[PDB]
Amino acid sequence: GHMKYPVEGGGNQDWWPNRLNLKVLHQNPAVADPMGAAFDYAAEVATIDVDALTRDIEEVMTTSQPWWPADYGHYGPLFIRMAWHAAGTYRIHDGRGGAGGGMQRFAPLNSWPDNASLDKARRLLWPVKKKYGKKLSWADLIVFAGNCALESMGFKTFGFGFGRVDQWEPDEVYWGKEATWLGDERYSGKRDLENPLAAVQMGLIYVNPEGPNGNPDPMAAAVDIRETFRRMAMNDVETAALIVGGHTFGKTHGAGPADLVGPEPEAAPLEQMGLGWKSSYGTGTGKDAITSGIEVVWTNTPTKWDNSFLEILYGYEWELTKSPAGAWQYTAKDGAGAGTIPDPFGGPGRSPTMLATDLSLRVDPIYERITRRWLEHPEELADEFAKAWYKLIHRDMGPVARYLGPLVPKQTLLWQDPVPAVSHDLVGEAEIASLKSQIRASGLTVSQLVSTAWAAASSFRGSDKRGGANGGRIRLQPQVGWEVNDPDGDLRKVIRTLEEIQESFNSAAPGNIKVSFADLVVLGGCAAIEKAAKAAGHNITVPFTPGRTDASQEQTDVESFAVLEPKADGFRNYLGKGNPLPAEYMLLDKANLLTLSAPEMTVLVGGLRVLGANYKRLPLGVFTEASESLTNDFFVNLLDMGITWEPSPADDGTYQGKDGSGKVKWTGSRVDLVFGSNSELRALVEVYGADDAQPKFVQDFVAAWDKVMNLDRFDVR
Amino acid sequence: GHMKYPVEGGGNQDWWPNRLNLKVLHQNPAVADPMGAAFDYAAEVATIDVDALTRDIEEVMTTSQPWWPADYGHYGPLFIRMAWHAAGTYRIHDGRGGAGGGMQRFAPLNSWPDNASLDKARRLLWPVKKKYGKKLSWADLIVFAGNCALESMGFKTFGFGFGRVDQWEPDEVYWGKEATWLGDERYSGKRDLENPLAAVQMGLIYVNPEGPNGNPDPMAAAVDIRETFRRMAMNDVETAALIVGGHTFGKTHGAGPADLVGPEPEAAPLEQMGLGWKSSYGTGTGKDAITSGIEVVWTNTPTKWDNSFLEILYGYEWELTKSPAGAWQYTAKDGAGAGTIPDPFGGPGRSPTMLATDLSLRVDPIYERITRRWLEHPEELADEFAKAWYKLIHRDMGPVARYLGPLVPKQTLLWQDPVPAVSHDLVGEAEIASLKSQIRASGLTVSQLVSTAWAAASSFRGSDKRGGANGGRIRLQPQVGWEVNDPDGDLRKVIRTLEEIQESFNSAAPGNIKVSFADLVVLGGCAAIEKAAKAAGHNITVPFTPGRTDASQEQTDVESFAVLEPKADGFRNYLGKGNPLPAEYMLLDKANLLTLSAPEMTVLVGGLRVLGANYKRLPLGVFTEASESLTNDFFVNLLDMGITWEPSPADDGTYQGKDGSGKVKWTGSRVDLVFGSNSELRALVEVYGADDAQPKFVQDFVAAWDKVMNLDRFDVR
Ligand code: HEM
Ligand code: HEM
Ligand code: NA
Ligand code: NA
Repeated sequence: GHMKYPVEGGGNQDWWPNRLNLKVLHQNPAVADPMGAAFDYAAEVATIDVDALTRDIEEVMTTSQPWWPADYGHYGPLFIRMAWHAAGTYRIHDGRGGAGGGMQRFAPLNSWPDNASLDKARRLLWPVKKKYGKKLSWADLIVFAGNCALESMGFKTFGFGFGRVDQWEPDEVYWGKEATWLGDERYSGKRDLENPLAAVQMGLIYVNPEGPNGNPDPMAAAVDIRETFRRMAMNDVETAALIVGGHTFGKTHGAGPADLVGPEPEAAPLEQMGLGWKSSYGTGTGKDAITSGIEVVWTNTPTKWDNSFLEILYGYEWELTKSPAGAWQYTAKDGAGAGTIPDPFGGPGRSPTMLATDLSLRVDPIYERITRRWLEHPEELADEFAKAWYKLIHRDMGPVARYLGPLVPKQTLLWQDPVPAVSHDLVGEAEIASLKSQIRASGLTVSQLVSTAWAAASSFRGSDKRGGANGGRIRLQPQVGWEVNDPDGDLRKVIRTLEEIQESFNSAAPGNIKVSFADLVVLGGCAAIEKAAKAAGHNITVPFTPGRTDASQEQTDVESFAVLEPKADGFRNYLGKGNPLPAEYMLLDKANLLTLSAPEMTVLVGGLRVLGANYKRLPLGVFTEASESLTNDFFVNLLDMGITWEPSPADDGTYQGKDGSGKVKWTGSRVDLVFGSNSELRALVEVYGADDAQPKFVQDFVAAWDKVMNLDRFDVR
Repeated sequence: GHMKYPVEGGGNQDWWPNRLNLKVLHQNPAVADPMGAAFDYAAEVATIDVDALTRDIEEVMTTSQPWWPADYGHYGPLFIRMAWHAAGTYRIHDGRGGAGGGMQRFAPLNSWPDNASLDKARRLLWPVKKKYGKKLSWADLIVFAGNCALESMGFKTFGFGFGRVDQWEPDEVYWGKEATWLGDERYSGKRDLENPLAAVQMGLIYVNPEGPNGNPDPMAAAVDIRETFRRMAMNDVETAALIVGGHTFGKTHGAGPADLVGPEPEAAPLEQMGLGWKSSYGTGTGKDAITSGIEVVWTNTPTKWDNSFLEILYGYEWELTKSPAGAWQYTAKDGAGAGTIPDPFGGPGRSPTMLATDLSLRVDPIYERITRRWLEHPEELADEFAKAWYKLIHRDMGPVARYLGPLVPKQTLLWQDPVPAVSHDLVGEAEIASLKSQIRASGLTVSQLVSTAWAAASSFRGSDKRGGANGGRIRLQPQVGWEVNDPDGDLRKVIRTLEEIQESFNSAAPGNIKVSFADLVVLGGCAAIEKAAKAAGHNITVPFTPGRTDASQEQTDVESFAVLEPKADGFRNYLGKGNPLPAEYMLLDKANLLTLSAPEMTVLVGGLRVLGANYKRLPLGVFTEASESLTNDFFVNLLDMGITWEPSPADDGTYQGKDGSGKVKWTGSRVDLVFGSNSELRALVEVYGADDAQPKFVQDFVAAWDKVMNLDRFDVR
């Protein structure tokens, strides 16, 4: 190899290829954002005329452009696919992907083989973006264009929430390790898909439309469809509803040989102005378009909602055939239905066709029972598709407080992890001071109160904005039993004690003030930090914002919450089994999901160690002589050249720190020592370990702690 | 190949290896910075107690630590090498490197082979960092410890300025293409060293101490010494003084086989706490130390300043021998001077020894005249070494306003590109208004005024902070003759007219107010921009900070300024010959040197195009019908899918943009079209090209313009 200039991507990872990349903690830096620090998308979206916007998108949909002529004179179905692909990268394992950042317009997603032609689709929406400007994000517009397409073609949707803020550089996400587009190095066993991945090959949305590994066996395709859609949060009813709903519209494109299609947009020359897949087959567009290489028109009304998809699926028998580009697809046997399927540019009629993955809906016995019913009950298909589409387009939006504008329906939905509305007045200063005292007199320790509040709050992830302390779900399944949370039972003592305090305060309170369990979990941590800070010679106040409410078990989907269980949390020195990478990488990944900067991660780790937040109160990294005192001791001792560190002879992922006596003075994990070893982290440690640093550390610690407590608090911002 | 998690370095660069890397415009992002937003290092260090600092460094220097015992009981010489290496990465071609940012403490420099053992040196200084905290940067401390070491051992320095601001992530710099440490792929012709490099091998500071590619020929080593030092701004006298003054102290380290030395710091395990090169030879340290693998002690007084180096160099005859580790060095012939050189830990005395590169100073005939003169007149050496050492450790400091504290000498130095002190009252609001009017009435066009101001101001580079509009050098050599500034002599007309306005203003002025030519150059741009924005319907005031002064030609080192000449300036659509990369890369590189973000670079390109700032007023990228009007037409037209772009038939770096008829409506360069093609830049173009975006564009353009006009204005910060 050769090293490149930095402007062509050269840097330190070339010389140390497996090095920790702290850039995941400064994604989307403010200086790359053109809008400026006062920009307030919620205030701008509030201003939009949604009816006019809807009419502007209908005009785009029926006005054919000569650089990509509209099949059947309507871009609606292309826009449904656009919207479906935008939301269709979502994965449950880490909550990454999905439409909430408009990441389809950036690398790598803008150039995935499965997003071929979406470069033209998005481009078609520039006239609408141009007219609304800062009032409308690309993120909102891409999925709103699909929703408007559904409605303009006869399908009434359940609603729509605006509010996705545009970003200015791509979210960098692990999409798999294959270095060849459409490569597959992600299966083992009989058919176990590598976590956290939710598609079958690199650069596909879910499955291969010619069947697993290009082999068109619809039964085997079904296995893939069911698993990838599960990992995108869809069950069997949702998955069938979505496939039938989508393929009610439009057509594939495979008019000619794919080797006449040129490079994807990130690799295409400048004069293409950000478009890719430039084709030399015929005109390269429209009648001659090549996108997937399959050539299927599913229904006899590609620009109308009706039940034709299932009528065709079940009204014909099917046989394998090949598309003009050499892909497997299915056609009706016996020459049936000849001429019945309309051409997108006024050519002659054609025969019924289907994808291998569409036959899956008839071959797989579970999907077969679901879709056979819809054959006779289209009203149920319509109901299921409206619910699954809404979920699809909003799955990564987070708490319903964030959904903006006039089309949000009011019905609660279990998948939104709903919390109750506030029903009483909220605690004010006096009531908060009082409850801080009760908590401090309750016999719960600093370590118990801080660990419990951290376990509640740090369950949030900023990818899909699920989790956090609102809801009080630490006392419900499954969080109440997660290993990191409740190692040996002590969690239930804390829960019971805080419940006793809620009960007494609520029995006696001023008027109509009541406090939730969820709020006391957080308030106990804050009170404990005030106590630890005193212990250390600081009179401080830890901010606290009331307003959390208490969800019930029935409002808490246990299976859905399973993906939020930490398998690693370096903030508590917890490392479970099954992580993809060593502990220091998992720490940064955890810090990234909590939206923490590197300074924020650093102070939190140092403060939580000395407060006793560790899992099972282990002494790893607890570099202090003081009990329950909030000092910068972690930083000071980490930097002390008087300590000689070595891996423990147990080979148990721990290290021993010996003083000059040769006595083991401290012990630590990889997560602990990385702050002393990594040159950029150790630079931060040196800020907090200096002699003048103690007030700064407390201030920064409290701010970072307050951030984590408020992560899910979109109800009050 | 395999794709990696982002936390392990994975990203879009893996799929498109040569993609333009926009991360070079958001380096050292605020979110990675642990210090306050209000944090002002200059304010902090300005209050430091320098005498106390000096005493504390002196105590570190004479207190041996067990994990790296001090040679001769004094770490001074090690610290001198440390400071010399911190400053010694500097290079004139781009101004990158040098000690100004404390980059030695981060990758890759902390792990360069030439920087072996300075991991320990920097670690020795943590007690001082700890004590002074935010009042003392690592960047200042590393070079200040070298300066104190010199004074501690009897050499009076010229002075010292504090104020180097710590950074939190490494500067990412092109250090060469070699992908092996000590690799050499950087020579062509007879011995032409690749620009912008200033070292003979990857990971060396300047030259190979065993001679060119390890051949210990002193005469040929002298060719490399002279050229690498020249590329670090040092002539023959300065180079000889630096080498002699440096090797007056301390010793090399090569006690044992180098294959017993473990991985460099960035590759070492966690338990070494950021140290590297752990050695299993004997104790690994002190008397068994292994750093370069050479074992040379130059003088009989390694912890004292005197004329021993040159007395030894000239008082013996030398013959080639091998160190314990097998490296080439020189030792006195015929057993002369046996036992005269003291051991670092009290062992037996040893014989005189020199590096091949030290013999260069005696064998090369230029150096021999210089150094024989110093053998005979040693007080001349002390004066040249003071001057040269001061220059070395301050070369990248920028304007002398940045130098802070009580050690800063008063004397003016040519290499500081000095400007006169302000000597009259400055123009205030009324005078600034009146001059704007007189400039707009002078007959000079908007294009001429914007071009001239841009030329003067955009010569600043934020690497070594040289250049900028202060000094009025646009009218002196060499700036007045640079091809990009003055293609066909139109600059001189502007200059004459602005001098006429200066002289008539000053001879009429109220009171003691006078204005400089340098201010009028910038003020003229500002007035042209107000005029152009009014033509487009905006009434805006362009900010303007007076106080630049006018240097004379005698105060302007013509050769030193040669390196500031642009060979590319995309903001003017100028591409000279000889650039290392295609024009869009050179554009972002110029933006990085201007300290611009991606939004700022974007608005400036689009504004400058329509203002007529292009070199030779070519129409490339001038996507407007209006003359001299500050509109957002660049962005609107770039996004016009009614234009079809193709490389021009002449293979000449340009494109033709044809409209519906097939007539050529626009032409543009690679720099113009990258904004339409690159997915991240096109996002920004889409902000500024929306129907609502004209006011925001004018405002952001004006703020970006102001930024560039004030780049070198450290006198008001
Ligand atoms: C097992 C899951 C799925 C598979 C294998 C699949 C496969 C495909 C393929 C290969 C294409 C053709 C692309 C081209 O050549 O132009 C296509 C188009 C389309 N997909 Fe699906 N799809 C799936 C699910 C969905 C879902 C869930 C939706 C929406 C809810 C959807 C909506 C569409 C639409 C409307 C089109 C037509 C696009 C146009 O008319 O230009 N698909 N799909
Ligand atoms: C042609 C240029 C130079 C070459 C090839 C060179 C080479 C070397 C080498 C190989 C070492 C041994 C490192 C080790 O094994 O510990 C060394 C040490 C040293 N260098 Fe030079 N050097 C050069 C210029 C300079 C300059 C300009 C200075 C300061 C102004 C300097 C100051 C020192 C000092 C003080 C030491 C001794 C460090 C100690 O005692 O630990 N050198 N140099
Ligand atoms: Na239909
Ligand atoms: Na000496």
